[PDB]
This record gives sequence, C-alpha cells and structure tokens, in this order.
Amino acid sequence: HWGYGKHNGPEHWHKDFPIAKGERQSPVDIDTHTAKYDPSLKPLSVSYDQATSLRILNNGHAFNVEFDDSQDKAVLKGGPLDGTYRLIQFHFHWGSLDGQGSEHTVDKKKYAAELHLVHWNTKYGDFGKAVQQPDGLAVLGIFLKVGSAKPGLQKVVDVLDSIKTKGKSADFTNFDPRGLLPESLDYWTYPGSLTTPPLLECVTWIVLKEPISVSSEQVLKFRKLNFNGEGEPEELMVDNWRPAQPLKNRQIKASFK
Ligand SMILES: [Hg+2]
Ligand SMILES: [Hg+2]
Ligand SMILES: [Zn+2]
Repeated sequence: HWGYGKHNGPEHWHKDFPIAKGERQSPVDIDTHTAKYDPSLKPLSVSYDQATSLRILNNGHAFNVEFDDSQDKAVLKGGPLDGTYRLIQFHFHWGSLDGQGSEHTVDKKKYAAELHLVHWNTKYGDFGKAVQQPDGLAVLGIFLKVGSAKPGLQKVVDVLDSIKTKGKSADFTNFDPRGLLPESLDYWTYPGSLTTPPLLECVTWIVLKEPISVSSEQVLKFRKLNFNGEGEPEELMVDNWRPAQPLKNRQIKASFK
C-alpha cells in the first residue's frame, strides 16, 4: 500500500496512480516573484459559525477531523470560487523536524506543518461526485510555524493519545475550526490536485500567506502518532508530506499586491 517510506513513498506512487505525473499535480513551490496579482479576485468568505465536528480518525497516513456536511453548516465561498463549498474534513501534514513538514513551499521555504481544510462543491450533490469534476473541490491551505502556542489547537492535541494507531477513531464534537485561522485572509490560488492517492485533479487551491504559530510541544504530540495499526511494529507518523511538483502550464494568482 502507498505510504511515505522508502519502498512505498511519493516517488513510487506513479506505479499505482499514473495521474501522479499529471499536468495539474500538487503541491508546488509558490514563487512570489512570479505569482500575479489579480484585481478581479474577490475576498474569501469563510462561514464556519455553524460548523458541526463529529469525529477524529487516524487513517494510517494522517488524522482527519470530520464534519457533518449534509447541509450548508460550514461553507467557503468568494475568492476564485464559483458557488458554495462545504467543509468535509481537515487534516495536517508535518515533518520529523521543525525545518520541514509543509507540502507547499514559498520561495523554496518549508514550514513545520501544513493544515488542509477540504471542501466540496455543493452543486455536485456529494463528495463522491465532486471528485469527478475539474472544479469539484476547494482546499484551504494554512502554514504552521513553530513559535507561540495556538490555543484553539490544543483541543485536537489532547485527543491524539486516543487515536494513536491506524483505524482508531474518537468522538470529537463541538470543535470550532475558526480557532485555526490566521488574522489575514490574503492568499495565492492555483488549480491543482489532492496530495495523496488517488491524487485527483479536482482542486482549486487557496493557500493563505499568513501562517499560524504553534508551540514546539504541540507539534511534538503530532509526531507521537503511529502509521501502523495496533499490535504491529511501531512506525512514528512523521514526514507525511509530498515533495513539490512541476508547475507546468499553470499560473499562480495572488489576492494581494
Ligand atoms: Hg492511509
Ligand atoms: Hg477532477
Ligand atoms: Zn492534505
């Protein structure tokens, strides 16, 4: 099965998932001097006031916090998007050291971790149909840097011990994702893909310029998770990020000058 190890890592994915060498693969390096300001880009609209978190799960490659998406409770609109996108789950990518971990990079700079809030286009009825369309998904990317602790993140940090191994899940209600947003919503945007198999190219990426800060202690706890299932040799869940891919025929736009 695909993974992040030497024998099943990102460099091996193409064998099982040919799209890995596609034309709109993510992540990519964001070259700030090549990104173009776009005056026509609307401000991002994030309505997470009625969000309903349901559970937290270790899927063997990261941990997802899942939300109820049977209604427009938590939606993303505006920006380069056309229509309403419902939040379905968020997860992170992190490294074994503070100097690496994010998937996207800015002028080649790597961050300690990267948060991805996944949304699907409501006009397609459900997530499953959404990943069969070029504009089916919208992912909001937020960089994490090691510095001061992020209060709103501690709730996630404390429940990790209960989902240490692959397959474990735990009730995780009443979590407010608004506590994970930076102050500014300026962003870069480009058409891309999910960063893990099946690597589907249905994503409009929105990567925020402002990173949020997390404490060393908070990031350390992410690193105590396991890729393995209970009762198996322990493999720490670290460096679950994909290397930057070629931009090819794509332009990265900025919402700010
Ligand atoms: Hg997995
Ligand atoms: Hg697609
Ligand atoms: Zn991700």
